[PDB]
Amino acid sequence: EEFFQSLCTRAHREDYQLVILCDAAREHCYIPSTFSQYKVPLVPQAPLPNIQAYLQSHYQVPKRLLSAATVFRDGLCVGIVTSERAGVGKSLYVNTLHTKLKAKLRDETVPLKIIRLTEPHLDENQVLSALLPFLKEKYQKMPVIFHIDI
Amino acid sequence: PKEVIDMEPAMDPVEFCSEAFQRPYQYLKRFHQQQNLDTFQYEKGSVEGSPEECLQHFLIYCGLINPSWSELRNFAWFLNCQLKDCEASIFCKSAFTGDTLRGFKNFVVTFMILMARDFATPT
Ligand SMILES: Nc1ncnc2c1ncn2[C@@H]1O[C@H](COP(=O)(O)OP(=O)(O)OP(=O)(O)O)[C@@H](O)[C@H]1O
Ligand SMILES: [Mg+2]
Repeated sequence: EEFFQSLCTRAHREDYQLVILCDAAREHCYIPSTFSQYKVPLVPQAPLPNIQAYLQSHYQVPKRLLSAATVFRDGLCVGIVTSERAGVGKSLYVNTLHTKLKAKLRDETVPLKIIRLTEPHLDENQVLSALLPFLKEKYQKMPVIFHIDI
Repeated sequence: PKEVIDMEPAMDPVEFCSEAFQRPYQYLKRFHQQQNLDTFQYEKGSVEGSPEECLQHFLIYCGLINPSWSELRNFAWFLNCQLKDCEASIFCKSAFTGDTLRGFKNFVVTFMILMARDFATPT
């Protein structure tokens, strides 16, 4: 708060778009209380298939790019393989996309990195430490599938 | 598999061409209808079956109502090890040389259904 006050005292662009989002049922704390005069009472929401089409339109990898996404649903670069009850088809499905990436784009040697996340209160430093020795190499910019397993 | 057999194949075909699904299906296909089991099976290749039909046999002979795929995989691999032990032993050979031993493999596959109900079936 005092740093935002310092920046609005010193010098700043007066066309700035600062948006804050807080949990509404946790209002007795500091920051949503001391910014309460700038309360916007509309809470902007888009519908569900619009959000799906927006994310899928940006996840759509274009052609002639040499992506691993071409064995997923025509180049979508991100998938989530979920199920209601556990132990049905998920990791074998990921393995079938990996062997399909072995079939197309011949002389495969393609990595299937598996990242098993098994600890409560998820730690992003684990995933970062598993990914740092991998694509900081420039010879693995050939298409790799990564399989994060929460 | 029960929820994609009424709505939607579903089983991975690299498992269908595997030995471990094909040998139990090559016995259960001849076992469903009451054919004679005297002639030799598993000639190391896939017979004319479908993923739908072998999925249907595994759903109807595993015992439990709504299985996951892990349980059908365990049921089929258990039957694989037992029928492989039946093919490695000389009781089928002594059945071929004696000609009064036959009909014992119906007993064999039925009693593995009971033991498999003990091992690979809660609820
Ligand atoms: N469609 C299928 N047909 C035949 N076997 C299958 C099929 N899907 C999975 N299996 C078998 O089930 C076992 C485990 O499958 P898999 O690893 O894909 O499950 P999962 O959904 O990822 O499991 P979990 O939720 O426990 O992590 C393997 O032996 C695999 O061969
Ligand atoms: Mg899995």
